Amino acid sequence: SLPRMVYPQPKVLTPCRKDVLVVTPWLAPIVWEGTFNIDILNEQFRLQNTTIGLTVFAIKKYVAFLKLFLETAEKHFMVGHRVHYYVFTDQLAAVPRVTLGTGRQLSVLEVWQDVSMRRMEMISDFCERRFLSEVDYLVCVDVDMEFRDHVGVEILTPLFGTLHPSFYGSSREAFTYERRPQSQAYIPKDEGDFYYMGAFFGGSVQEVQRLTRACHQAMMVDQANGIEAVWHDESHLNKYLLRHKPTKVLSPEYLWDQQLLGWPAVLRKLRFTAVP
Amino acid sequence: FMVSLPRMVYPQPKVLTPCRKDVLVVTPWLAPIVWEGTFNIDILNEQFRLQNTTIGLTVFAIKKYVAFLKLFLETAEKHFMVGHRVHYYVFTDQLAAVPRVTLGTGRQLSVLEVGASMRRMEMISDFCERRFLSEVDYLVCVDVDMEFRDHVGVEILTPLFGTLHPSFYGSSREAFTYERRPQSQAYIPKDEGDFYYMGAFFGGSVQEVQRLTRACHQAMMVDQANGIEAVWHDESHLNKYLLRHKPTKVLSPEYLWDQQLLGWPAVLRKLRFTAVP
Ligand SMILES: O=c1ccn([C@@H]2O[C@H](COP(=O)(O)OP(=O)(O)O)[C@@H](O)[C@H]2O)c(=O)[nH]1
Ligand SMILES: [Mn+2]
Repeated sequence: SLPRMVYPQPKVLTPCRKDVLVVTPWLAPIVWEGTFNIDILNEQFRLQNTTIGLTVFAIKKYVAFLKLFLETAEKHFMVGHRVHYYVFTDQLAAVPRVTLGTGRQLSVLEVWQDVSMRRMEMISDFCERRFLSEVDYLVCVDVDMEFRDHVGVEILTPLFGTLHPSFYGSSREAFTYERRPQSQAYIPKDEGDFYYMGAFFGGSVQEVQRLTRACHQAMMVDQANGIEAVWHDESHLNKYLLRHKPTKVLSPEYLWDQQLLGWPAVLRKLRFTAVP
Repeated sequence: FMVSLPRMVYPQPKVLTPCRKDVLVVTPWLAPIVWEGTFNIDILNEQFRLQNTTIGLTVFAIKKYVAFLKLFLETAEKHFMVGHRVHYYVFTDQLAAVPRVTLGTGRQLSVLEVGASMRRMEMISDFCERRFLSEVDYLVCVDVDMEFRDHVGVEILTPLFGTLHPSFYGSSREAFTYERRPQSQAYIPKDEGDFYYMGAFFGGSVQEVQRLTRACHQAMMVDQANGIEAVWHDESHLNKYLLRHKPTKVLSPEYLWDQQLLGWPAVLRKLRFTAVP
């Protein structure tokens, strides 16, 4: 039960965004600026005392991206809510000392085909080991990125994927799905909804555990059949979200590369961008 | 429940092509507003079939209102959840006056024998415990003096839903007929409110509905002890409940219409469930 709140009335005959699609054929919202009242969403999620887990892999040279990642996350990611950062790394001492706000904590987790399966294997394994006990939602991203604007509770849902910024306006036959029938990730040209990027996905811990476990099993079958998918775990992620439809989809606002694509008018905010 | 779909053939959705240009299709709290053109029913049907879902439909037909049953059931057989398992529940004082109707495969009807204001909320709540929790997955609760004219399907199913009143979908919150006296449990001040929902069409999961109808009943009880009656009875208490507990779906006026009073505007691409004249 929410309390008395003061906010503008939503008008039935005034569309929120006229230049984009805001809901999927399976009735999952597509998150664009102007589709959500953040204050109503903040209060709904505060009233459940929501904790958000955020995972990143920072191994080898990739430890150098952490300072800017964590500093910008403190400015922009789930501000006002409880956050638990999880850092998979081989270099404990290289993790930068970062001042974290109230309700925010960090755990370090000290850990070619092994490399390719690592991400899906390690998220799924740690779901049983730690995540189911410690957080309500899991958010998995790349570390070579920086927050520049709001990324909050509007993304939270049982299961989500994010549109690849290079393909959001492309037709299905042009998507770089795995196209060989001998692979478990196979998607023919008369199938497919969107091309989801492997750099940003999430959901409830249970649904993330299911997705990541499933992708790992399919990868192992591929290895057994002597085949390797064209874009590795990203191919398997797309095959998964085809058959198990996400309950939200995030716009390319949430994954951008300004060097490659600039700042078109269709993006009102550039929230989470690649570091060159 | 996240189900696993088979290979399916259908047109690709387009990110840069708006869904409807004329209507709001998603609430400020990211709940879909269900208009025609927002959903692909092929995909949704398979999702819900893979769950083996049973839908319960409640109607109250007490005294004279029993005359409305024949038309309601015949049209429901043609339009309500066709292809899925349905369990009709008829609350009536006259079991024998229930018309003989032929039901399709996976469709059944039980009569709930009850005696002749706070009635509907309490009785729905009570029979959740007695029958509904074991027998169905979803509960859909409607007025009997109605007919089905077009498709009403799994697109409405969600943990909690309300339907926009046909008279108020284009009104400002000040014009909504909420209970306005602070003394009532149903009280809503002029600067509050998202929509005005009609008491003739609501539902959701059995657990969420059991909770809604339970809370509304005890809220009416408190009012009764203060010697007050809400302006629109159970509908007033329903609106108070849905302002503070946001629905996970909102059904458009397509799902509750009155053509005699309101005609047929352009923004309505279908009339699915309509009042009897
Ligand atoms: O004597 C009555 C009074 C009403 N009802 C039920 O209560 C609902 C609401 O009553 P009504 O339709 O008269 O209210 P309205 O929305 O038309 O103002 C009806 O649809 C019936 O299902 C009934 O069965 N018998
Ligand atoms: Mn009625």
